[PDB]
Amino acid sequence: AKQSMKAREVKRVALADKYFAKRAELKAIISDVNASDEDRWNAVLKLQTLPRDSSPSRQRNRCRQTGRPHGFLRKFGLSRIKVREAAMRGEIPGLKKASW
Amino acid sequence: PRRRVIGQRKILPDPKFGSELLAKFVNILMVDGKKSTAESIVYSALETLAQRSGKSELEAFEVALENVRPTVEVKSRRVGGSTYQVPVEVRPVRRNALAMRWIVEAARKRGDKSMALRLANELSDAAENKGTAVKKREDVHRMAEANKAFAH
Amino acid sequence: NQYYGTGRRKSSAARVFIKPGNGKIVINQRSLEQYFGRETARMVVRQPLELVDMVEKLDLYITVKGGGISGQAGAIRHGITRALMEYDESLRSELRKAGFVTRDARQVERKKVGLRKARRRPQFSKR
Amino acid sequence: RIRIRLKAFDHRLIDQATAEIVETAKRTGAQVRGPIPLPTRKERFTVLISPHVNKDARDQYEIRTHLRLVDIVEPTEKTVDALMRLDLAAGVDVQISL
Amino acid sequence: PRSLKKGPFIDLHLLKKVEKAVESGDKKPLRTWSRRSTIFPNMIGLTIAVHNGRQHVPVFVTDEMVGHKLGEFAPTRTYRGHA
Amino acid sequence: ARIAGINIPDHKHAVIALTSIYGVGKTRSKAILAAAGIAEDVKISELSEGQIDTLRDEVAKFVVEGDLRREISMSIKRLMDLGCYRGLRHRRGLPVRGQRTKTNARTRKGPRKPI
RNA sequence: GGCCGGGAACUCAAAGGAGACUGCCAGUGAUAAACUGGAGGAAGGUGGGGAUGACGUCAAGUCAUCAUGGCCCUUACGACCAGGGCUACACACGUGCUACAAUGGCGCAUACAAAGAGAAGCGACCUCGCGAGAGCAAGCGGACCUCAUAAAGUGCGUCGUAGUCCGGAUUGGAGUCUGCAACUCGACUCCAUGAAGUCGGAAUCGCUAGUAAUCGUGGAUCAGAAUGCCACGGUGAAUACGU
Ligand SMILES: [Mg+2]
Ligand SMILES: [Mg+2]
Ligand SMILES: [Mg+2]
Ligand SMILES: [Mg+2]
Ligand SMILES: [Mg+2]
Ligand SMILES: [Mg+2]
Ligand SMILES: [Mg+2]
Ligand SMILES: [Mg+2]
Ligand SMILES: [Mg+2]
Ligand SMILES: [Mg+2]
Ligand SMILES: [Mg+2]
Ligand SMILES: [Mg+2]
Ligand SMILES: [Mg+2]
Ligand SMILES: [Mg+2]
Ligand SMILES: [Mg+2]
Ligand SMILES: [Mg+2]
Repeated sequence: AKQSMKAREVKRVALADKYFAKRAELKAIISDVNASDEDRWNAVLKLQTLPRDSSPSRQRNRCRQTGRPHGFLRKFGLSRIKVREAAMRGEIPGLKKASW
Repeated sequence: PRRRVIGQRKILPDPKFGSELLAKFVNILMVDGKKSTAESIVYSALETLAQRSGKSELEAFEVALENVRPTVEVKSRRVGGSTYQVPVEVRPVRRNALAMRWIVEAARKRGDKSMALRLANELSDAAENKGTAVKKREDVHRMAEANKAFAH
Repeated sequence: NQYYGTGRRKSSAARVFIKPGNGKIVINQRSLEQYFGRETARMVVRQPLELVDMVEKLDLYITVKGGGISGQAGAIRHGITRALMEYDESLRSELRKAGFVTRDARQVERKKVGLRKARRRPQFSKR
Repeated sequence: RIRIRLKAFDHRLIDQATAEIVETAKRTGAQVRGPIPLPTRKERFTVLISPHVNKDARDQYEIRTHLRLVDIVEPTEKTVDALMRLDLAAGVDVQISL
Repeated sequence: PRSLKKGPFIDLHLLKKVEKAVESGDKKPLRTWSRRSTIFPNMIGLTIAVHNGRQHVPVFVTDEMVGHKLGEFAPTRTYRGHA
Repeated sequence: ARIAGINIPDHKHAVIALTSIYGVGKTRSKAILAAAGIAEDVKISELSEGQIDTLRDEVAKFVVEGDLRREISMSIKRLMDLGCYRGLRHRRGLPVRGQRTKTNARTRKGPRKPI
């Protein structure tokens, strides 16, 4: 894909793992049942302050080589085309054509 | 088919009568692969008919069977746009198949409350030539009677 | 001594023990009628011992696993026939002539890519 | 008492590894139970083989994982020390627990 | 929708603007792009121009509008009819 | 068999018959009978005036018939008068709950209107 | 309570072997190739299923997976952000799901599978809630723990042919969960409502056996979002004279 998309993905990963702990603590405060609704209101208002790119839900899986955003497989980290290409040359250990 | 390779497949006897023909009837009556329902239905109907007749299930079923089975049918044969209706004989196994199929299809089209009652009433009627199945047999016989000029 | 037998059918496997006795039949620590509510299964189980007529002259201890109802009944047939062979060899031709000895190898076919089922195809239109 | 679990994508390599492990353990003096074969794992994948459209053209692939267990009873202090130093072949995952 | 134990949802900048407007008299209409923000009773009598995608539609908050969201009063599709 | 202003059948069981009230479903009917000690499979025909009175008093605990119609009418009128998205969808006679419109949507549009 | 002591017989697991070869018998045949039948055997003539696609055709599809000749833009045809749209709606077609019921709907009780996944994960037990769920919290990197009671079936009772105790579209009210954020535009729960539909014109599709038909279960994608796709078992038919 375009280089811009790859840059955006890298930046999103950086922001997410930079703000992970603070997001965790604020979300833990909000999710609690034994608390003060004023504290919950303050925590809600504070959670919006962070940049939107710090959410892990803002990241899209992509091929490690080409950047294709469709057809991903979590086990290998590649889309279908590159999986087949590499697998046909014996570069993925233990993988072979199936028949049963 | 073009090859003529098939043979014939084995059929199991019925549960509590030791008859193959009743098993074939149950198979004809079965839907969706639910054989237990069909066998219970046919058993109930046969029991009711035996009670209302007194002979047995076996020969009562047989007597209804001679009254519906055919003896000659027609086959089409295209010549020049129209078709010859050539009459040909029927093998006994096909006689039984056609009789059972006509019986079941006639019984399925009725207005009683249960399928067992439908089947019992229809087959009791057919035992003495009053149902729609015997009417279909008569129509087939008449149509085969008309076109015997082409029976070589 | 107990005579052993093993039967397999569809996805069901059964093991059978036969000894001299007064006609008791036990399946999975239950009676014959308790295990199989279906009558066809009962005649299926009892066919072999009835062909040779040692129903009340033997005692049968059977267990089953896997599959459904008819598969378990067929496995029971196979096991009892093999145990009867192991108990007496003069009966082999008699049970072979009835088809009891052949092992039924019919399995379920796999689903194939592009088809709704093993053989059913999707609906096709010319235009 | 020792549990040892071996994992491999290929059965020949893991069989040779199990043989050398059990022979080394037995030459020390301890007794062995096994090897016991655990169920093999099969993982399957199905992918499209065309860059664009053509839905019904696909390939199917399989990965197999073989796993076996060996038990060491009455271990000697020399047995375990010879056990770590065996340096099993690459491609075989070894787990040792006590 | 929004779980009861979490309360409503409002935007901090919008809340700040609303308070600063209310405490200083009924000023000019307030431009906003926040359409996911629910309506509070403090908003009654105000005029808020909500973005719809291309322009800013003025909404005059009344007592009946409390509870819903702003975007409900700014349609985003234009349709007159067919043929 | 004269409850809340309607005639209910007499050849039916209690639970089935009581659903004829606009505002009473199966669960509410079961709860109503369970609060008055009448067996579910007992017809309206075999009941004494005291029993019908007890049923009427139980049914009076709920909003039924004309009041429910007035409620629904007032709510839908409120929606149409606000001018919200749901109000416009009510005005237009089009799906309200985000269903697809390119096709289907016949139970809300009606029979096809050709060109 | 295979629960314990125990046993390596049995199911099973996974490595290594045997086995099926027109091998034997009879007949036809041109002594040939081969064909029809029989014995033994778990299996008989390619036992069943999958993988495996010759030389080429259609200037067939893909410059948006990627790679690349030539052309084109460079304060923009490149870059960043918020909001919206891809979800519209007089209409026409393709592929599906659910029905129009008594071989059925509903209530109570009880049998029998296979295959698969699990660490920013699967999550028991106990308590609260009618419910989706919430609180506390073992075990598991797994033939050990969790997912996770299989459904159709069976026995008993009711409904007795009615647009119904069939059908579940649309609509109102009150909520749960994921997620910064459910208006446009998520899934799910509860109460209320109860539309067309009584088997479908001219036409037209699939299937030769564990197949069609019917009943359930799992996985990839995935914060959440399957009636689609890819897999797994239960029950289990009719017919093939012929070209
Ligand atoms: Mg690039
Ligand atoms: Mg995503
Ligand atoms: Mg596993
Ligand atoms: Mg033979
Ligand atoms: Mg032979
Ligand atoms: Mg072209
Ligand atoms: Mg081309
Ligand atoms: Mg083109
Ligand atoms: Mg292009
Ligand atoms: Mg944007
Ligand atoms: Mg689209
Ligand atoms: Mg219903
Ligand atoms: Mg009807
Ligand atoms: Mg309801
Ligand atoms: Mg074929
Ligand atoms: Mg299946």
